Parts: sequence; structure tokens; C-alpha cells
Amino acid sequence: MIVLFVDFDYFYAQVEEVLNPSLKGKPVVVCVFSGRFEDSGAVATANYEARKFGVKAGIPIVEAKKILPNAVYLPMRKEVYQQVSSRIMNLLREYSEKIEIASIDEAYLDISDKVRDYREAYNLGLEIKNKILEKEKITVTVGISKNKVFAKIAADMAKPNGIKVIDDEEVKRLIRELDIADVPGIGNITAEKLKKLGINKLVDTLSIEFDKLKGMIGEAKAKYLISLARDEYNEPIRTRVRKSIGRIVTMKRNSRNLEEIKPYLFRAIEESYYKLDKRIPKAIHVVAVTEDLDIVSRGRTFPHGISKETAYSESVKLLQKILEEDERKIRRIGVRFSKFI
DNA sequence: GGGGGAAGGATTA
DNA sequence: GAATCCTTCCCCC
Ligand SMILES: *[C@H]1c2c(cc3ccc4cccc5ccc2c3c45)[C@@H](O)[C@H](O)[C@@H]1O
Ligand SMILES: [Ca+2]
Ligand SMILES: [Ca+2]
Repeated sequence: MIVLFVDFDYFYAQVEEVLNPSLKGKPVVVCVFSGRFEDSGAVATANYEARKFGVKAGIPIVEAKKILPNAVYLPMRKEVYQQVSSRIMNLLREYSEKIEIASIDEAYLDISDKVRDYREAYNLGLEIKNKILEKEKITVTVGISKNKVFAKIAADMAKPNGIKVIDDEEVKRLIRELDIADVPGIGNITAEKLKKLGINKLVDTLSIEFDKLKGMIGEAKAKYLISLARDEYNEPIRTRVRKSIGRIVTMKRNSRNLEEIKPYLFRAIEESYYKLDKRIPKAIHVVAVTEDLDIVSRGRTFPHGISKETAYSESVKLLQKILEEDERKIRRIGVRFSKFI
């Protein structure tokens, strides 16, 4: 299997740079202004000019303005990015039927039946970068290797506007030398447990009692890392099927008053139902973000599809169960639908 | 024992 | 911006 992964560079920010060329060169920051006060909210992403100074995805807008008070701050325009993303994804389908769209700006192509070696794969990578640059003027980074994980790692090492191949030999080298925290799917919580077990490389997972690893990070995570360590990871590139769809809305002020929360809840339902677009869910979950930012959720699965009216009455029951079983004030209230027919 | 499915919390980019 | 993962609990052959 030969996998080719594409990751659009600082995507949201780059799309804004494309719709407004004067932004190129300056530091650009795309935000999600929450609506609580003056500049409440967080940074969704920033271009490299801004990242040079520590302004990156995740930090509060307030902090970003203390680092770069003069950068360009743009409100996120998700619909526009999604549209551009759809177009670029269509460019990608002309290079392979087997394609896995992982997120708004990441996709995996199984090009095993299109190239004979990594040299041909690397050239197809350039072709793709050129085509996207030609049609949409967006630079992306290509990663290529024997499987999805290494193709992704390959792109992480080469971004921005890069391209890299990780042949079978370098895979073996990385299995011994790559910091295990840089492996896709290993986030902080998992990385800290591996450090506290003396595991810093994938290879280290081969010399520990399985049950001890499975006990600290879970069976799936353990089998996953072990299979990568043994150079036996080969998950196929499959089509992604959206499994849940929802919306959560931040309330004007945190509350525990059902009648005060209702309007927001119902808004989340209306939005979600639109997003569903012809999809009929059998399951619904009301999701609450408490004042201390913890997440409490209550759901229900029906034996038939949920109609909007049913979603209305059921979400209220579910909201009370949350209010009943938890005493904290609610900050954000939302809904999530799943188990489509 | 384990296939099968529902539910809630954990974890991730 | 949200979505999937993972672990536990339980019906039933
Ligand atoms: C948006 C938000 C937040 C946390 C996460 C955590 C992990 C994610 C993995 C993949 C996609 C994704 C999209 C939005 C996310 C994610 C992820 C919150 O910190 C934030 O409040 C928003 O909900
Ligand atoms: Ca990206
Ligand atoms: Ca990590």
C-alpha cells in the first residue's frame, strides 16, 4: 500500500489571504469571538507570521492581542472555508477513487494502484500541489509512506508547503527514534502516561508487559501502538461517514433555569436539524458545558427515526435529567444527533 | 462466555 | 466550529 496524505497549510488563514491578497506577509489570526464581552473567545488558527511569535490555535484572543496587538484579526467564516475545502477535495478525487477525507483540510489517498514506487508517488505529489495551487492558489503539504499514520507524520515533518516520503527504511528508523508523543492519536493524556512508564519511542512498547500497557492507556491505544511498533499497521483508506451531527450554543449568562435555557436548546436543535439534511437520526443527546467547563451529557436511542417535534420534547426531558443529576450552572447547552437510518 | 446494544465519560486535532 | 473513542452495564442464548 502506498498512501498519500494532503494537509492544507494554515488553511482558514490562508483562505482569507487568498480572498484578500493584501493580507499576505502580515500576521493573520482567525478567531471565534464567543460573544460574552469585548474580545472573548479563542484563536482558531493563524498564519506563520503570527505563529512566529506564539500566536497559535487555541490561545485566548485576549492573550493573542497582548503578543501581537497589531495583527489582523478576522472572525471565522466557516461556510467560506468549507466551500473552498469541498472544491479542493474534488481536485483530489481525480487522482484516486480511494480517498479518506479526515477533516476540513486533511485527506488520505490510496494511490497503490496509481504508482509503482516512491519516486512516482513523489512526482504525483508535486502534480497535486501544482494543480491545487493552479486552481485555488492554496499551498498544501504532502506526506507519503506505507500507511496512513506515517503519511501523516511525513506531512507533519515537512509542513508548510512541503512534501516528503518516508520509505520502509525510515519507517524502521522512526520506530526507534521518533518521539512517541508525535504519533497521530497520542494526545497529552496519553503521552504523559507513556513517559511515566519509560516509553518515549514506539519500539519501547514492544518490551513491556502488554497488560501493563493496556492497563495504563487502554486496550485499543495499546494494540494500536504495538502494531505500529511491529511495522504491522495497515488500516485501509475508507470513506468517512459522518456519524453524529450537532450544535452547542454558548448562553448569554450561565444558568440552571429550565425556561431560561430552553431558547438556546431549541436553537441548537433547529441548526442541527438543518445540518442533518435528509439524515434521520434514531439517537439524540443533550450536551451541557458547566460553569467549570466540565461536560455532562444525557441521551436516548429510539427504535425509529426522531422527528423534529420529538427532538423538542425529548431534549427537554434530557435537559432536566442533567439539571437533576448535576448541580452546577450551565454555560453552554447543545444537542447531538446520531445513529442515522 | 460472548454477541449485541445502550449510555456516559474520556480523549483527541 | 465539533466528533469519535472507549469502558461499563446488561439482556439473552
Ligand atoms: C472546538 C474544539 C475543542 C476541543 C477539541 C479537542 C479535540 C478535537 C479533535 C478533532 C477536532 C476538534 C474540533 C474542535 C474542537 C476539538 C477537536 C474545544 O476546546 C472548543 O471549546 C471547541 O468546542
Ligand atoms: Ca492543516
Ligand atoms: Ca501528540
